[PDB]
Amino acid sequence: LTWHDVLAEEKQQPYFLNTLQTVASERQSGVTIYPPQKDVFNAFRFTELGDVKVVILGQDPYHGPGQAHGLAFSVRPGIAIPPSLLNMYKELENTIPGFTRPNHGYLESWARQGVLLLNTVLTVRAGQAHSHASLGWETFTDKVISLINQHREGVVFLLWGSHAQKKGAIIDKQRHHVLKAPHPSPLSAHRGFFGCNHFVLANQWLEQRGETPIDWMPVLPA
Amino acid sequence: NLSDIIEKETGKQLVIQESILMLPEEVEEVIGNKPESDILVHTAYDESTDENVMLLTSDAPEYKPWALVIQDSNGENKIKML
Repeated sequence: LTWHDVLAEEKQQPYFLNTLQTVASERQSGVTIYPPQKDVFNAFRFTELGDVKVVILGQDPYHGPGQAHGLAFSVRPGIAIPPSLLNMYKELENTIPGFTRPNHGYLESWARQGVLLLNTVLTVRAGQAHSHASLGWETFTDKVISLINQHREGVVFLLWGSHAQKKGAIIDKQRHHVLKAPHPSPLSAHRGFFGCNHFVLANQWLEQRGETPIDWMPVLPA
Repeated sequence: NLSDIIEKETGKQLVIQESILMLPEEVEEVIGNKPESDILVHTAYDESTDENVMLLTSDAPEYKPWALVIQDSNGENKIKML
């Protein structure tokens, strides 16, 4: 089963086609939009439906130049590690043996292992956070989640923050494994994120089902 | 501009690296005060002092300033209502 097969009908909806249209019209009139158009759907390219093992939900892309590249939380090589990702690394340093702070924030190796890094809103206008909200993306990603719920079994969902947790109501908690915690953001990290053990719990779930664990140590492609 | 408010408030011109959306109750559990609507947590990092500078504003398209929070390496923070 591929994304192509399940999303076939959705790509035909007027609303979805008009979301793409609005973005295209904005790019043409001189508005800078992130990520680049070719990267907008990278999460789907690197992690195929049948390969999904873990889903980590994000909000919208980074709005600074050279940051976002189509994956939630990840930034290109050479870009400073953002606060939330830095906190995620810290959680990894004191919960996983042999893990050491990577020195870059590029997470393609996670996606390649079955970790779907999905943002709920797929585009953003430069320097304007949450500027592409309520345009159609949420409706589309709601459907993506609903499809994983329906066509897969035993997937782990890491829902951080209240906004992401609400989106986790569509998920069948018996067929799938849902884990919740405060957002990794510095404002809330000390109220539950640090010590949530999500990365360990995630691997334990996979191990008991007879699946390979995730090597959370990010690697720069050579 | 958002980065201007930060400079105007900290005297240091910092770069906003991320903006996270939070619901009123989430914020309340930390600030001890409930905002009237959803807020965005715009975060910048000060390498010289090793501290996170967070500017909280309402959602788009207004971006109305609500509070400024400075957090040190110990996790302790100083809050300022704007």
